[PDB]
Amino acid sequence: ALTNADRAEIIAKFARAENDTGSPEVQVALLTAQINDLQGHFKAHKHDHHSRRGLIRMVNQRRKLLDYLNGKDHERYTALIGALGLR
Amino acid sequence: MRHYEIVLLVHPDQSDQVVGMVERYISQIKEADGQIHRLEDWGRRQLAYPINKIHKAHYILMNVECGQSTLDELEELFRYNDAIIRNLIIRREHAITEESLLAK
Amino acid sequence: PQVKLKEGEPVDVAIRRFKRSCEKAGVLADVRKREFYEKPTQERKRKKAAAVKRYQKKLARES
Amino acid sequence: TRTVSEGVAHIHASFNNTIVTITDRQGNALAWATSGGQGFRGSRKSTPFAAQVAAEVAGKAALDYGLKNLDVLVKGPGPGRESAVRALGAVGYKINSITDVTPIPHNGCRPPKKRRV
Amino acid sequence: IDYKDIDTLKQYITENGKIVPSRITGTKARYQRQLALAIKQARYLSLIPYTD
RNA sequence: AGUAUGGGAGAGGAUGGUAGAAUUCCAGGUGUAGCGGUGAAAUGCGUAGAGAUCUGGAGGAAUACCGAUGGCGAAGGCAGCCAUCUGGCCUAAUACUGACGCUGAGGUACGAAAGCAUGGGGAGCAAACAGGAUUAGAUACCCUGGUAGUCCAUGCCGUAAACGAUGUCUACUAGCCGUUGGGGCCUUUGAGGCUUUAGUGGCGCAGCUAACGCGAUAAGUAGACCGCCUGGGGAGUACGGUC
Ligand SMILES: [Mg+2]
Ligand SMILES: [Mg+2]
Ligand SMILES: [Mg+2]
Ligand SMILES: [Mg+2]
Ligand SMILES: [Mg+2]
Ligand SMILES: [Mg+2]
Ligand SMILES: [Mg+2]
Ligand SMILES: [Mg+2]
Ligand SMILES: [Mg+2]
Ligand SMILES: [Mg+2]
Ligand SMILES: [Mg+2]
Ligand SMILES: [Mg+2]
Repeated sequence: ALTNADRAEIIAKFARAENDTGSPEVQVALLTAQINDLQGHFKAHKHDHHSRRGLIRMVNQRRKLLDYLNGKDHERYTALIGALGLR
Repeated sequence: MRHYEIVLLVHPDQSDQVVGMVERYISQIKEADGQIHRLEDWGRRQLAYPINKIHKAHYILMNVECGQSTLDELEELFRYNDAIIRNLIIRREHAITEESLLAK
Repeated sequence: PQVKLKEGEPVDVAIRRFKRSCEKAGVLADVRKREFYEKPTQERKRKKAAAVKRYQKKLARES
Repeated sequence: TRTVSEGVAHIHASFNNTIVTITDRQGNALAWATSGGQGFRGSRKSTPFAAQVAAEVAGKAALDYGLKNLDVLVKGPGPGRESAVRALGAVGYKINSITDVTPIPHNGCRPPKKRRV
Repeated sequence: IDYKDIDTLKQYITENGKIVPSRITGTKARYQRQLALAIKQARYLSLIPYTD
């Protein structure tokens, strides 16, 4: 599980402007944190088909945000993928 | 961590041990850290139906702020103990500390 | 249940009191229901009909 | 032999048959009788008249042991619940209380299939 | 509504020991849900009987 | 369209534990005759003693009352209580990114019940099956027993009148009466009355419709994308192909 402290740390690390919470980088970092977190639970419970839909929704949202960021700015996208080690 | 409420029944014959019993449990909690908010002794009471051919039991209530491992240990100790007959574990949001009804 | 008898209570009045108590309890309806199995679709249809009838009765009363 | 001050009456009431049992408190059955036991072989087994006759004949046998105070537990939906208590009152027994004991499952076993005829 | 206050719970049980529907009492649905939950908990704790 | 921060409701999902009611079986005490079932009977069970009653055990399956035009979920569908893990939704105010959106050929995921493979379990019910009935005949309807199955673990199968017989998304167009979860306001004798949202229902103007009817949860007025139909049988069958 991820607490408010971990989320605050992530937001601070990837925040671009002051009080920034909606930039692509912050959202992608939060989604990656949650997706990585859920791996242990889905390893424990392999027949919970109802929550895997939420997991897939998070994955799709991350993909859309990354595609938007690439189109807006290539260097920012490269830096974000490098920091997160996504692909 | 998490606030739990524990209402447990014990057999009249082992009643003399209850004073000690609660004590040791509290110690274990205090070993980790924990907090003990409420501890009430309702006394011996007739049962609405016979549990294991027993018509009366002594009820005791506790409120704690403990962790997961301590909760598991408490559950195991309750289950394996023969003196107590049935327990109830209720997760509570926030801690309630006041004179509870049925106290006396 | 537990219809205790008064000192001078006639048997007929006690029988009537027991009848009223049983009718209020509604045990007879459950006993009748338990005889045969009702499938989920049939019970859902029955409940839908009962709800429609109750709503119609309420509308009629309000008028 | 045994002397019993107070007794209990059991009425297994059914659509097909009605059985009357007489027992003493703390258990043990003193006497019993049923509709089919005394005639009523066939559909008459279900008639409440057979129920009251069976109750009366059972009570007559019960008098032999010696008792004057009774309690009634009716366990069944069959016709004869009132007939048995009326007969027990008529025979002279004093009924302290009359209660219902019919069982009810809380969604236990599956009941049989419905009869299409 | 908690299992502890057995009196209020008893103010809604029936002689047989069954829960009374909201139509008779006139209570609100949320109140009825917590009322039934408290009755079940107290019934488990042998404070009020399962049946009669 | 989305993100952070406070709250709220819920049979949403997965794992484990535990409670009471009842059916069957077992052992024992009282007790002696039938019980059971049908429209009526019969098969069947019982003097190595049944049915009835009381006590003590075994095991499987499902959660009375609450319960509701009630709730939650994309659909399939989810009902005792407790713990752990976890998805979505509603609601208030601020602070953020700045079109990041809608639909979607192929493709992929989930998907009632029945059925299949291996290994377990088996109370009740019950296809097939064996008897008793009814009938002209009875391959059935009815009655007495009863196997697979129904239950669990791991996989497969991919079909339903899988229905609201009504694809998804967006904006607009009289009103009346209920109900569930929230927000705001006015009274007060501590509960009521008004509004505002997101659901869920009953009427109804205009409009539409062959008619029945739909009618802010449109089948009205318009826009974007997909799927599908072209007289009834033959036939969702033949051949080829994929599984
Ligand atoms: Mg799409
Ligand atoms: Mg397609
Ligand atoms: Mg599959
Ligand atoms: Mg059959
Ligand atoms: Mg499992
Ligand atoms: Mg089809
Ligand atoms: Mg359906
Ligand atoms: Mg339908
Ligand atoms: Mg269709
Ligand atoms: Mg339309
Ligand atoms: Mg043609
Ligand atoms: Mg074909």
